[PDB]
Amino acid sequence: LVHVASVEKGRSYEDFQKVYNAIALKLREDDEYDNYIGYGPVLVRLAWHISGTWDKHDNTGGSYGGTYRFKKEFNDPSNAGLQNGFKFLEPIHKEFPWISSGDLFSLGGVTAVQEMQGPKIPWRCGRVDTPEDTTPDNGRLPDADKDAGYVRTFFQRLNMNDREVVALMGAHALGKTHLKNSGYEGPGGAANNVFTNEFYLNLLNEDWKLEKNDANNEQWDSKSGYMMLPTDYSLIQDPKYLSIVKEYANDQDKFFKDFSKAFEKLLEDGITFPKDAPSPFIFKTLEEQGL
Ligand code: HEM
Repeated sequence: LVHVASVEKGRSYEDFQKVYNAIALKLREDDEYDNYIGYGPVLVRLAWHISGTWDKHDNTGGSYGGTYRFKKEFNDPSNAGLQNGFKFLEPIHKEFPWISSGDLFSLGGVTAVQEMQGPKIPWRCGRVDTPEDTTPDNGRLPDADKDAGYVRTFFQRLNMNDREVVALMGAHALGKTHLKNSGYEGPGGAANNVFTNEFYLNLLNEDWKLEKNDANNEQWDSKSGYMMLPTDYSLIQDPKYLSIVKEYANDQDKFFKDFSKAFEKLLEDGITFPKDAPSPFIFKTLEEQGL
């Protein structure tokens, strides 16, 4: 498979900035979702899940085809809870019916990060909706009950190295696990709808205790009311992952620079950009626009 990016016919930067502004105005407005966390964290989990299906060996999966719209992907056990993010984006797709699905699902993750005060993520348009039979089978997304070796090996399929896995994992400062979606319960920090390096500071400064939860799964819990998944706690058990955690715990700007680069790479894997294609767009936030 090759997947060539094709710009939506006749669309330029200003059209995409209007789709970004529509997502971001609706984030401001529907602030009550999930105990006033708001939809920003489930929107960056939807952009990572429609991208995380990619396989570097045969070029299948990834964000290009927008195949989450199909039942098989939508109903994947690992995607439980993402229907909430889908339902959010749906009025915005009726309002801009020209944007492809993979372009809308991935821009939602870009808008969410930047509106939650995170780094600017460059975004490229050009994903094309592909047919129902291009939809990846369930099972390509990661398990949480595992160790640092599993993590390294899993992310190699999407060819992410150590620095990219640890930067990418910092998004677990956001939102929370929900027992009915994943068998895990609780948040990773206090500021869970603002993008900061808090996940690394909690992982290095809290007194974590291993406990089973009401679903019979293990997680690392702290006195403060936070939790860490096994795969999260892995990052301090591995010597290589541990120096990087320390680095970001001490430098939020390095974390932001590295998260920006890795998350754009995750969103573009499996896609070929012709050099006639437009350069990546840097979208202004509502605040930068006075809106
Ligand atoms: C080995 C890797 C990963 C595993 C096992 C994993 C697993 C999970 C699990 C079990 C949840 C809770 C789902 C729920 O109950 O609603 C979760 C939530 C979340 N994940 Fe991950 N994750 C991984 C990687 C990532 C990456 C790379 C990103 C983003 C770049 C990410 C972003 C999020 C976000 C933002 C949430 C919170 C969503 C919400 O509040 O509803 N995760 N993850």
